[PDB]
Amino acid sequence: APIKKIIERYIKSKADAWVSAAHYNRERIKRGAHVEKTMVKKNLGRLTRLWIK
RNA sequence: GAAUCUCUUUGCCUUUUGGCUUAGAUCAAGUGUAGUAUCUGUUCUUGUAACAACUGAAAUGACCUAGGCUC
Repeated sequence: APIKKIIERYIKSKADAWVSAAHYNRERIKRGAHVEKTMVKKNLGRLTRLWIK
């Protein structure tokens, strides 16, 4: 239980950090604000995944 | 009773793994794109006799203190 719980919490944290980041990236893309091609691709992928979820 | 050895079970053991990213990407393409670099064979290359002169070289080793004669 405890170890598992801790792991869960950290993955939640990661998600929070990740999802927010993705959102930010998307916003940037929408604007037209020096997005990296690779970064944009990642955002597209990540965002797609999020949508699916 | 004490010493030791052999086997079995439990505990202990890699009853199996040292990262992240768009599962990293793709199982497709008359490709495009940028750069970096030089080659084929065919040929040139006097004799005879007489007189004057020498009779012989080289190798390493035997003597003496690189040099000097002998074998």
